[PDB]
Formats: sequence, structure tokens, C-alpha cells
Amino acid sequence: HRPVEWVQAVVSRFDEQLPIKTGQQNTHTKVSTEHNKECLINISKYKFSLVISGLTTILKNVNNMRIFGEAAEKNLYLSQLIILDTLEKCLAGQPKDTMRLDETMLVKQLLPEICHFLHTCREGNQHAAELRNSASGVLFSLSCNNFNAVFSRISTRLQELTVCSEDNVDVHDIELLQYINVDCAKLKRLLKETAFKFKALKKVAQLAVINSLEKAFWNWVENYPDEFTKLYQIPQTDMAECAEKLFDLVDGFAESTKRKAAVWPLQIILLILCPEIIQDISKDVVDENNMNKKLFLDSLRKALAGHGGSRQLTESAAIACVKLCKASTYINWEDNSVIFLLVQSMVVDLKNLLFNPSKPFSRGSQPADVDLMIDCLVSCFRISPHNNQHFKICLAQNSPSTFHYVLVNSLHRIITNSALDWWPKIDAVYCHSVELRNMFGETLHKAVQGCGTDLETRSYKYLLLSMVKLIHADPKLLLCNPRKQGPETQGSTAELITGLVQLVPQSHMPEIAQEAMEALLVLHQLDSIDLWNPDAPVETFWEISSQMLFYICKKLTSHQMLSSTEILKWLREILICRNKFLLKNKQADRSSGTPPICRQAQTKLEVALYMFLWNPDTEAVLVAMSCFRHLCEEADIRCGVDEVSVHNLLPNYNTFMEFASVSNMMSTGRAALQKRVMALLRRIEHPTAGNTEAWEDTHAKWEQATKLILNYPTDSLQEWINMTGFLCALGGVCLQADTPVSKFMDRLLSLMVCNHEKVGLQIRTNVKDLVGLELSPALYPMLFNKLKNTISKFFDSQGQVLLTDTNTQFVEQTIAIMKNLLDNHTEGSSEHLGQASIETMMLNLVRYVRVLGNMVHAIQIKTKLCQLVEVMMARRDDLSFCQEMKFRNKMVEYLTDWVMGTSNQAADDDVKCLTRDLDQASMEAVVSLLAGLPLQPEEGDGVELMEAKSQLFLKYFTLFMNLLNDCSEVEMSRRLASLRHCTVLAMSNLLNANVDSGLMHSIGLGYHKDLQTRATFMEVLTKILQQGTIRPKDVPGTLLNIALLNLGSSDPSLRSAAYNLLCALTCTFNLKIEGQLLETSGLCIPANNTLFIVSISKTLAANEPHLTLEFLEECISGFSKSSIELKHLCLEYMTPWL
Amino acid sequence: SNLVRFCKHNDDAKRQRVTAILDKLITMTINEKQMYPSIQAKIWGSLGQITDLLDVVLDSFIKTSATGGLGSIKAEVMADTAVALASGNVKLVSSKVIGRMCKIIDKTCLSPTPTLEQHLMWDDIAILARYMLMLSFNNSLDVAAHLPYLFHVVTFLVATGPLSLRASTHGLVINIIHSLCTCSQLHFSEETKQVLRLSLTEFSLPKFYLLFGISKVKSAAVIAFRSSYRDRSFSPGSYERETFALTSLETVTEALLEIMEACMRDIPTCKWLDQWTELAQRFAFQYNPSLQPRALVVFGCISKRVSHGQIKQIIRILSKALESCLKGPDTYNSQVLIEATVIALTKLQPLLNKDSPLHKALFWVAVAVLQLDEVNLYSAGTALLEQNLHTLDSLRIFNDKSPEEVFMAIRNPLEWHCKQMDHFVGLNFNSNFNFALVGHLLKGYRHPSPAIVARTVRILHTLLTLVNKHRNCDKFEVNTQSVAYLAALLTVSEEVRSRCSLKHRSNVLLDEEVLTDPKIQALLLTVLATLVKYTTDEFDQRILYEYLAEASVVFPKVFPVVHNLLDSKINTLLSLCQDPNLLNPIHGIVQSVVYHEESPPQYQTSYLQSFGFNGLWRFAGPFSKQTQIPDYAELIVKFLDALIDTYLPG
Repeated sequence: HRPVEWVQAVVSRFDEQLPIKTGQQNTHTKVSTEHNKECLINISKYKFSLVISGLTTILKNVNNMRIFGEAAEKNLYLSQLIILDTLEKCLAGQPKDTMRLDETMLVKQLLPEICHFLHTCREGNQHAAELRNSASGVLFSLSCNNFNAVFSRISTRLQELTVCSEDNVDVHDIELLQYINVDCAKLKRLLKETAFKFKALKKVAQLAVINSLEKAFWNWVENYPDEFTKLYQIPQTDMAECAEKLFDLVDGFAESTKRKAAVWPLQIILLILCPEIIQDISKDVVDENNMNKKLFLDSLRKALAGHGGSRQLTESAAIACVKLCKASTYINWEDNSVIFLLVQSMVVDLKNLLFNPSKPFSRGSQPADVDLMIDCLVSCFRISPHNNQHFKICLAQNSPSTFHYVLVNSLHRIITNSALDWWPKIDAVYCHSVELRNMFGETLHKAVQGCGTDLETRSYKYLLLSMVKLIHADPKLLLCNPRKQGPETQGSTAELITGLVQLVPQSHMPEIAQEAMEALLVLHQLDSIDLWNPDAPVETFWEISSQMLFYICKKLTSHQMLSSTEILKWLREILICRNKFLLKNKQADRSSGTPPICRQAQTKLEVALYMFLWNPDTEAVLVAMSCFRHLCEEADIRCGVDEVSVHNLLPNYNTFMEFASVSNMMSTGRAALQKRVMALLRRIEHPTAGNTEAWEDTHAKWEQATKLILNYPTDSLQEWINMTGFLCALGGVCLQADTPVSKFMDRLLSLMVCNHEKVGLQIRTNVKDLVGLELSPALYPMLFNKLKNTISKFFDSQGQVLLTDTNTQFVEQTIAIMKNLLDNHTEGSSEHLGQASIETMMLNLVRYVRVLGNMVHAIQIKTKLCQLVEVMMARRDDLSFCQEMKFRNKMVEYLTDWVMGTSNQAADDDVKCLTRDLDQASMEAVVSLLAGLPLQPEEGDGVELMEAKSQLFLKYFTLFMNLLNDCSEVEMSRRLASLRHCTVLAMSNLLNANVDSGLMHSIGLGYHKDLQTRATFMEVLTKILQQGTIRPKDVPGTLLNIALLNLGSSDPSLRSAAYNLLCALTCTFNLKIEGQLLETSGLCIPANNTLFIVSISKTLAANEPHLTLEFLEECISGFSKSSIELKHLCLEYMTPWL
Repeated sequence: SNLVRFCKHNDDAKRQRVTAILDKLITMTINEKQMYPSIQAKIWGSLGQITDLLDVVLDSFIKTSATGGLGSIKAEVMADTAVALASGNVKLVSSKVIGRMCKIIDKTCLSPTPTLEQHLMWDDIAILARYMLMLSFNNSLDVAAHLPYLFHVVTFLVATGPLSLRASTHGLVINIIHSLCTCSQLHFSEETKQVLRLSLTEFSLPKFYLLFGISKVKSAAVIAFRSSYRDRSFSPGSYERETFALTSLETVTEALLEIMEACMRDIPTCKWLDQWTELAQRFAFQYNPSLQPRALVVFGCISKRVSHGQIKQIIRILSKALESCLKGPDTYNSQVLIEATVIALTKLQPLLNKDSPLHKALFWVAVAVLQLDEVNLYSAGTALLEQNLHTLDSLRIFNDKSPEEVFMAIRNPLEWHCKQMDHFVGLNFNSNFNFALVGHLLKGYRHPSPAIVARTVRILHTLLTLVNKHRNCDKFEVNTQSVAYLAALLTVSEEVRSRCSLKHRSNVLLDEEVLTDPKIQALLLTVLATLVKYTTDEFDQRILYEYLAEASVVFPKVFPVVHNLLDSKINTLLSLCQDPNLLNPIHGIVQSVVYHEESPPQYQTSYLQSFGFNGLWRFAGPFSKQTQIPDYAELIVKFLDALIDTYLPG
């Protein structure tokens, strides 16, 4: 129930992926839509009827579909091609069930749609050629079983034509005989049926049956060779009788010379079928039985010898005789019948007609019928293979080119199509190898010269292509009788390879270049390696094979070619195919040699496998990466032990393995892929000849490409980016005054300020992007020194800034480079940040921005520089500082000047609301700078150091306080909330480092007016007390009043912070109270906290008197500042002290 | 300072006069804001040192606050004033504000309500809680004597009320612990005090803010207190109120129990834990739909001894809870009295006698609860099951017998009621024990919480290691008994996948030498078909289809019972899938089906209904959004009733 409905899905998905049907991009790289086909083919074996019927309707629907346009036609052509190919595989795949009860589908559903293509179908000169070729194979497979169905249709058409007397030209039904599979018994039926009805047919019908019946003979002979032999082995009267009756009818039909020309090819086939009539023809002739036959046979020879003055018959006699010669080959000749004798009579005459160099036999438009000559020569070879005498005629150099063209193609069929075993084989021709090679050399010499008469030149290219395909089919044919290397001259196997190699990078003759690749790839199989030099097969291979690599690799690097991505896919397999010969060679005998060429050619392979990583084509880069395994796996074979050599012969062995994994990833745009390549390119630790010359060679290309982009007043640019990214990530290898690496930087820095109207903007956007996020961590110490020196000359003598519009563009870029550079944490960077001193550059950077002025533009620079100084204080442990503290003070000096509040209201422009952000940004810089910083005053004037600091501390304290008062909400809520929070955190860090010099100035924060700010100063003060265990140990009484005053507050988060301060005091100073106190966070302390305070104060006063004087002095001072309600409290706990 | 005599003036109606004077004094305090620090020290500080007068003074505080309301100023101020009153006699105001709370809660039984907040007496409870918050600081709630009665109320209030009342309960706990660390009446060794201080820090972590229900609150103190509490009354809003989960209450309830026991180690012959238990045991077994569920989750979490007579009551509160659900239209009300009865049993079994029948008959309560199809009831059912196996091991009951033998032997006396349930649930326990006990454990994979998924995987391993150990078969052998638990563990346990590998890539699952029974191989295919019908994951669908292709060939005859289960999802995959890894095995399935066609189907799709398991694929569906009792719960009530009658006669 369900499974039938499961198949429908497999069928239904088939329709929706036919190009004419909307593609919808469901191919999924064609892997998903191709898998469905295989299922459809497999299912057909058990549900043959269902699948086939489904397929016909898909074909019928496509036929009755009208579409216009160049896209439209191409889609439907490719659409119908897939259906037919699939449909044939189902028929062939199906086991020989031989169920002949498929009549229902064949008669109506299937035959009419297959028959449609077999018509001329002149819509496409190239398309219809394939459809007939593909469709015919379907009809042949179908005819195997259901012969009666096809055969019945033909019988009807004959009867219709027979009775009717108005001649019609719709003979296409008749012409199906050319394709239906035929057997001996079936063939008899065709002859008998046509014999009865032949006489009454019209003229046109008679010709079609004759031609089609003629081609029917060859299908039987090829497909059933054995049955043909038995025909002559044992007599069969029935076969002879039917042919004889048909023979006479055809002869009666043909009277004119034009008619005789048409029918002669067939008549010989019929005569061949009746053997004994030939014998009698040789001897005395019967009155009528063998009278008509003998007249015809001798009439043939006259024209074959040129005696008659009729050209048309001369051409026809040629065709007829050739078929007789071809048919003879199948007869074993053990019978030695007259067939062999009859051919011998005509062979000598035939050759002089077809193989006379003086006179070229020209059947028609072509200068000579090239196909016909191939049939003759191939057949004659099989009859008399021992010493052919016309092989030499063609093989001779003086003979015309077409004779050469016929010779190789003739040798091409011998190798590829030899069904019968007892025939001779190609081995007999090996003796002529020496002459074959010379022909290759001369044709190669003249073919290349022409590219760099009209048809003579074109002739050579066709001959050259055929020669290359020959080496592809069989390489031993041309390698026999090797010359062996002369003392002063190269060998013969070498000269062959050098000729084949120089065709690969041509691109003048793309078809040949593709073929020479396959030819050179077959001479590398383990079988064919031996033949190069049988004396020593493991010494000439590396001498030549390696020397081929050196030639091809040097070509790829030199310049870009259209087919570069295709030579690379071939070059991968050469590497696969020369590892195996090294693997097996080493196993049998290590002894494997490494002459200088093996080194001088191993380098150039690497110098070309780097330079393909920055190639724009995604496929080229992916393939290049996978070619690194085959460079690695060769290392193991030469030396198995890892440590001894695998990291000594190939120093960067470990990273190369990483290239492989990344290649095995889903495809993504060139930008995403370049990120992964540049990561791996950055881990090449060890200098090598391959690295240090892939860097220099691609630098010279980079330098010249730049001039073209700039000087000339998108694909051109994208390459410029890729060469730059590559040439930065891989800088470290070539490292180690004037040098190629240093000149890269200078030119690189002279492009951050590149003012070019045409494309200037895109250059700067990318040089900033790369030098920051992609430079190699081995070049920081050199980037900083050059970046510093460029700046230092912005200041004239006596330290006066020289504003210039470009100088302002350079500083804005040096900030974005530095920020990205520092912000990113990567492997190995840390060790290198240390070498250089970044201080002197940072100090000079602010002064220039300090003098820039005020405007919407210059303010945003001030913002970003402040964010850089924040990031430079998260990496302070990594960096190197000559004088850390003396440098952090000046920055605080230079940054406080920019924090100016309420300047956007006086400016009266909301456009300058940014100034709020500059104050927000400046403080975050000053928090980070101050965290842990002792104060140190510049010794420009002579004052006591201790006094000097206290003056300094008050300078910043008042500054923060003033900015704090403005931020009060009563005097944007988020802005003020954050800025106020920062301004207290900035103040806390200032006090912690400098308790000794700044505690006195700071006590006034205890009674500040902002409740949220009083809690923080108390937490800071709790922290300071515990770290230890006016100095903080000399004012126990001054703090104790702050704790007790703020315990009665009205802010629930200011009571708890005050409870904790009280706890620190008793432990730190051993104050004795009644109960116990335990520091904590999260307590909910009640508001009516009055009798608690009075109880602590009463106790301390009783048995802690020495605090009295300093306690009361503060309590009175705290009375005035507090409010009315808190004033009543201060009375309550003050009295116990009096 | 002289009202002592008048307060008990022979009830001559002069007593009515003093209360008027106090009510007048209360009004000065509300209005004279500026003189507040000085009224407290003089009027209330000193008036609160007269023992005989404390009872009447306190009473007026509550009455004045009552009229204002929970957020009213009059009630807000009287909460603060009690701090000064209580400083004179901590031992007397504490044991009189606590004693009123414990009684208001005890009167909610009379007119039970779906929740406290809808009760009439709610407003009385809310204000009395603000008194407890304020008195807790500095040990003015005498913990050294009232710790039992403070935890008892904390557990009945956690995560109830407006967000102001929820930050108050958190603060109250932080103050009871702090008072312990800084109390002199108790003498805690230096070992104990380290335990307390870690507890003090833990409770302030973002973990416990979530348990109390005040996540998204930066600090609790701020929300608990309001600055302008004298000028204006509180203005509650955002009535949207989070829910509470009885699993949260255990995590808190055991955090407190850890604290208390540390103290009892030092305090000799302490009675704290025996007093707290008595308070819980009184609300646990008394009908009050607002307090009963919480008083069961607490009764079991702290109790140290349980008897048969107690267990019968717990299991008969579960029988009446089910009956109400189907009778009435109010469901959620009584679907939390069930989840609480199950959570108690998970804790009280490990205390039962070593030789009691119920140690084994609590495997059918766990099973009969998974059959109710609710995410919470399912989650609680496994936790009772998982520990039922763990407990029986430590009692060494699976030594010479197999799971099927133990649990199916005790079910025999009450087989008649059990038989009918199996008919409707569509699984059978007489036919095949180990396949009906995995139908219930395949729904676990559909639970929203990723923590109940891993608990059902552990319950599979622990069952697997017990069936094989009965046969001494290395814990990964494949047999008729131990094949169900390996199909379930196939897609989650790597050691199962490697040690049981598909033949057409040790021993290979699907062996036809041992799995030579038509029935035992019809079931094993429904388990594999089911696991993919609802699964949605590439890694799972890959592994499960490769085992179904190989099943198509090795078991040609019985495979047609797996079409409708595979029918729909494959049909969709064929049309639209674009994965070579996942599209290969599906093709292998289609080809095998057509090949082995051309024969009259020997086994139809309804082959499983014949011998019981017609519901196996249905019981593993997703949990229904339309939460309702499956309505064959009328039989679970009779089963539970017979279980009690047979094993707890009286």
C-alpha cells in the first residue's frame, strides 16, 4: 500500500529537476538530484512496468511543450537527453526476464515518442546529432525482446504503400530497420516479407528498403560473429534461396547507370550469402541460374579497373569492393572458400585506386574520401599482416599528409576495436616504431611554428591531435627500440617527453593542450614507467620526470594564463603518480637518488604552491592547499623516522598538515577564505628557500602592480588586496638598514595617507584594515620604530607642532592601526610587544591632537585617542616601559584639561553634544591611568617633596569635586548617572595609592550632600583600614563620628555601609564595646536606629576616654552640616562624653 | 511612667481611658516628624521598660496599623516604633509578636481558600511580617529560643506576595543567621562558626535571589525599605506575579536544615528539630489547600523517622487528590497536592523498615504516576523511581532475582485491577516486562527540561546493569531480556553503539541467532521506528536509519509492521532532503521493501494489538499542551485503594 506511494515520490522528484522545469537550485551540487536517479534505476528491476510507464509520460509531456529563446532551446535539449539516457539504462539493467508481454506500453505509449527523434530533426545541427545517437541506442535495446511489436509496425507501412498508387514520401517508418537488433532467423523474415511486396512499391520506397536492408546486414555480422561463420561452415539452402529471389528482383529494378550505382553495394552482400553460386560462376555458367550473376560480377571489375568511361560507377565499385573485403575478414579461412580467392582478384586493383600518391581519389567535395581509405587499409592488414607493402607507402615522408592521417587513425582502430581473437594484433607493428617517432617530430615542429598555406597549416594541427591520442591509447608503440642516451646527444624517450610538455601551456591550441596532459599522465603509470629505458628504470625516470616539473612550474609562476587553474589539477596527479613509484622502488631496493636537479626542481614546486594561495580563483586556492599533503607524504617515504628527517628535510612539516584540514570545508566567498589562509600563512616559523623566494618573487609583482593602479589618471584592485594580505602575514620569514622587508613597510606607510581622487579611499580603508588585523607578530618592533620616526618630524625645532592637513590624516590613521593591533589577543604576539618602546610615540601623539583645536571634526579625534589610552592600560604587563610611572603622570596631566563640563550649553549648539561624550570618555581614561599610580611632581622648581605632593593631590581632588557638583540631577539621566559614577571611582583610585598625602584633604567627603556618594567613601575607607592589618592610625576619633552619624541616616544602603566601617574600627583599634560585630553585606538595617547608636556611644565614652578631645571636636563640626532631624540625634549620643 | 496601676484597675472602665491616651501618643509620633529621634528615646524607649504594661501597648499598635492597610503610613510607622519598645524587653516582645503570627496562620484552616493572598486574614499576616523584619536586626527576635518558630514561618512565606514582601523575607533570613554568629548566650565552637559564615555568603548569591523570587533585583535592602515612608503610602503595581515550584522549596528547606544541625552539635540536648517537626506534622495531615502542599514537602525533608501508619495517610491524600481533579473543573488547585505527595515519598522511603512490603509496592505508584501525562507529574515520578532502585540495592534485594521477578511477584494479589489499566494504556506487563517498562521511559526524551532527559538515561543504565547481572553477561551482551534497554540507549551512549555495531558498516545488534522469536523482533522494530517519528536531529536520524535499513534485510517478514510509523516522515524526506549522509539509508529502505514484496503480507500492521502493545508508539508522543487527566484515572484510584487494603490492613 505505502511502498507504491513511496515510489511515486522517487518518480515525481525526477520531473521537478529537469532544466526546462524550474531548476529551483535543488541540485545541491547535483549530488542530491543524481542520487535520486540511481534509486529510480535500481527500483526498475522489480517494478519495471511501473517505472517505465512513468518515464514515458514524462517524455510525452516534454515533447508537447513550446518555448522560445536561446535559453529555452538549450534547456529542452538537455532535458530530453537525460530522460533518454536514463530510460536506456533501465532496459539494459533489467535482467533477461525476456517477458514479451509488454505489448501495451510499446505499441502506443513508447514507440511513437522514440520514433519522433529518428526523423531528420533539422532543428539543431549539433543537437539532433546526439538525440538520434542516444535515441537509437534505446530502440536497439528495446528491440531485443519485443521484436514482433516493432516488426509489425513495418509490415503495416509496406501494405499501405503496396495497395495505394499515389506515391508518398513518409517512408520514415520503413527506415527503422537500421537499428532493430537482428538475428539469423529474424533476418530471414525481413528478406521474405520484403521480397513479396518489393515489386509493387514506389520508386522512393524501393531505395529506402534497399539502404536500410543493407545496413541490417552489418548489425547481424557484428553482433553475432559466430553465426556468420557457420553459414559457410555448413550449407543452408533456406538462407540461399531467399537471397537469390531478392537478388533477381533488385537487378530487375536497376537499369540505368544511376540506378546500378545505388544498388551495387547491396547486391554483393546477397551474392556473398549464397556461397556455391560463386564457385559455379568461376566454372562454367548455367543457362539462367548463374547467368545474371556472372554478368554482374564481371561488370563490376571493368569499372574497378577504370576501363569504363564512367566516373559514377568507378566510385560505386570502390564502395562495393571494400565491403566485400571487410566481410571476408570474419570468415575463419579454414574453409578457404572462394571468398578468399575472389577478394585476391580485386585487392591489387583496389589499392592502386585508393593508395596512388600521384592521383588522389576524390569521391566528392572532400579532397579524398578519408573514411573509405581507413576501411580498406585496416581490412587488408588483417588479411595479410606479416609484411604489408602499403604501410610503407603511407609511412613514407614523401607521401601527402592525408596518407599520414589515414595511417594513424588506421592504427587507432586496431588497438580499440578487435573483437575476434584469431585476428592479428598491434604487436606486429612495433617494428615500425622508429619511423613513427620521426613523423611525430616533424609534424610537431611545423604545427607549433604556424601558430607562433591556409589549409596546409590547418592540416598539420589535425594530424598532430591524432598522433597525441595514439600515445594515449598505447605508449609502447612509440617507445620500442629506444636509442639510449648518446654521449653528446639526448636519447629518444627524452626527446618524446620534451615535445609533449611544450604543448601544455600553449593556449593557442586548447584542444591539443588538454590531450597532451592526458598523454603525459599515462606515461607515468607504474606499468609504463619501465618502457622509458629498460636498462635502468629507476635512474632515467627522475632525470626526466623531475626535469619536466622544473619546466612547467617555472611557467606557472611567471605570469597568469587562462588555463592556469587546469594545469594545476593535472599537476596534482603527477605528484600522486610519482610517489607510488618512489614507494615501490624504495621497498624493493633503497640503495632513490637525489641529484641536484631533484633539489633544484623541488624548490620551484614550493615557490609556485605558495604563490597560488593569493590567487583570486577560489578553486585554484583550494586545490593548491591540498597539494601540500603530496609534498608531505613524500617526506615519510624518503625517511620513515619522524624526528631525524621529517622535521629536518621539510622543516615546516607540522603546519603543512593544517592546510589539508581547512581545504576540507564548505566553500565560502573569497573574503572568508582569505581569513583562514592568512592565519596559517602566519605560522611559518622556519626560514626556507621556498618561503624566502615566494616572498620576494611576489613582492616584485606587487610593487609594479601598485604603480599601474595609482599612476593611471574592480577585479584589478581585488588582486592588489590579495597580494598585500599574503605579503604581510608571511613577512616574518624574510626578516633579516636597506632590505626588501624594510622597503615594504615604508611603501606601506606611504599609502595610509594616499590622496588619490579616483580610488584613493578604498586603498586607505584596506591598508588600515590589514596592517592592523593581519600583520605578522614578528614585525611589530619594526612597525613601531618607523611609525615613531614618521611622527617625530611632525614637531619642528623647539617642540612646536606644524599642523598640516595630511599630517592630521596620518595621526587619525595611526590611532586606528594601533587600537586594532593592541585590542586583539593572538598567539605569539605578546613575546614581541616587549621588544619595542611605545612610550615616546604615545606622548607625542597627544600633543598634536592637543593643539588641533575645537570643532565637530577635531573632537571625534580627541574621543578616539582617549579610548586608545584605555586599551593601552589593559596590556601594560605585556608592553615594555623604560619609565612607567614618570610616563603615567604626564598623561594624567595632559588628559585632565579635556574634561570640561557644561560647555555644550554655552556653545548653544546641540551639534556639540559630543563634548559630553569626550568628558565621559576622558574620565574612563583617567580611571585606568590612576589605578595604582603614586604621585610624582616634576622638579622644575625647588620645593620640599612632601609638600610638593600634597599640593599636587589637592590639584586633582578639587577638579573631580567640581565636576561632581555639576552632575547632581537637580542642577540625560543616564549620562549623568554614568559620569557621576565614574567621577567617584576615579577619586577612589587617587586616594588609595596616596593615603599619606591625601587623607587630610579627603575627610570632607564624609558629610557630602549626595547620599549615594557618602556610601562609597566609607567603603573605600573600610578597605584602607584592613589592608594595613595625617596617618590613618592617628584619627580613630575622627572616623568614629562618621560611622555613628551615618547609622541614623535615611538611605537603606548607607546604614549598611556605615555598619561595616564601624566593625573595621573595633578590630583595627581594639575598641571595647558591649556586644559583637561581624562584617557583612546584604543586611536590612532598620530606619529607627536610635537607641542602638546611643548604646554604643555610651559604652565607648565610659571606657575609652582618650578619644574624647578629637571625638568632640568632630561631633560639633558635624552638627552644623547635618539637617534638623539629624541634629536631634547628635545631641543624644554626644552627652555621654561630657 | 505611672500607668502601671491603671492598666489593671479592676476593669473599672478606667482601663478604657489609658488606651485612649496611648492612641493619642501614637498620633504625635506620626505627625511630629522632626522630633522623631527624640520621641523614641523618651516616650517609647522608657514606656517600653514597664513589663506589666507591655501587653496592652502592643495591642494598640496592631489595631492602629490594621485600619491603614499593608502599605499605609500609619502601619508603616508602627513597624518602626516597635524597635524602640522591644529594646527594653527583647525576650517578651519577640515571644509575643511571633506568638500572634503562629496563631493567624493556624486559623486559615477554618475557611480554606485557594491561596493565602485571597484569604480574609491576609492583611493581618502581611503587617505582622513587617514587624518581624525590623525586630530581626541586632538579635531583637530572640533566636536562641525561637529559631524553630522562625524557620517554620519562613517556609510558609518564601516567594509569596508583592515584590516588596518577597525582598523582606530574604532580608529576614539574612538577619537570623547574622544574629547566630554574634550571640553570646550560645557558645559555638570555632568549627561551627565557620559553617555559618559560609551560609551567610551563599544566601547572597544570584542563585538564591532566584529561589526566593526576586531575580532582576540588584539589592534586596533597597526594595525592602522605602525612603518616603512617612509622607505617602506605598503604591504597589505590576500585579503580574511569578510562580513557585515545590522543588525550589526543597533547596531552601535543606539549606536551613543544614544550618540548624550545625548548631545542635554544640548546644547539648537541643530540642529545635523536634519542635519544628511537630509544627510541620500538624499542617501536613490537615486539609488546607493553601498550606498542605508546602507542609508535605517540608515534613519529608526534615523528618528522621516514619512509620507505616504515617505512610498510609500520605498515600491516601494522593488517592483523594486524583478523585477531585476529574470531578470538578478546578484542576491546577489539586495538581499541586499530587506533585507534593510524590515528592514526600521520595524522601521517606530510605527511612522505612528494612523488611517492609511497601519497599517494593512503591514501584507501582511511581509507574502509575508517569501515566498521567503532565510535565510536572512525570518529572516527579522519575525521582521516586530512580531512588526506588537505589534503595532496593542497598537492601540487597536484586541479588538472586531479576527486576521482572521482584515487582511482578508483589503485584499478583491485586492483579485484577492492574489488568484493566494495561488494556487502556496500551502496554502489557504479563506479556513482556522489559518492553512495557521502556514504553514509560521513552517519553522522558520529550521533556522540556534538559535535566529530566539525563535522569531517564541513568534510569536505563541502572536497569541494564541489573538484568544482565542476573545472567552474568558482562553488562553489554544482547539477549531477549537485555535488548529493549539497548535500543533506547543506542542514540545517547557511545559505548552501546561501539560495542553493538551494525553488521554492514564486537557483536552486532539484530543477531538472528538469538532474536529468533517473531514477537521479540516485532517489538524491537517499533522501538526504533518510534524514536525517529518524533526525533528532530541530524546526528540521531543518521544513526537510527542505518539500523532500520539493515533491519529491512535481516527481518524481511516482520518489517511490514513498521510502515505507517515510517510512512509519513520518509515520504517527506524523499521529496526534499538534500543530504548524502541521511539520504543513503532511506533509499536502502525503499529498495528492500519492493524486493521483498510479491508475497501476501504474513504479518499485518495490527499484529501488535493481538498481544497487548497497541499503544507503544502513542505513549511516547510529546507532552500535551492541553493539560488534562487522560480520564482513565478512574482506575488509578481503585488500584491505589486496593494497594492500601492489601498491604496496610490496619
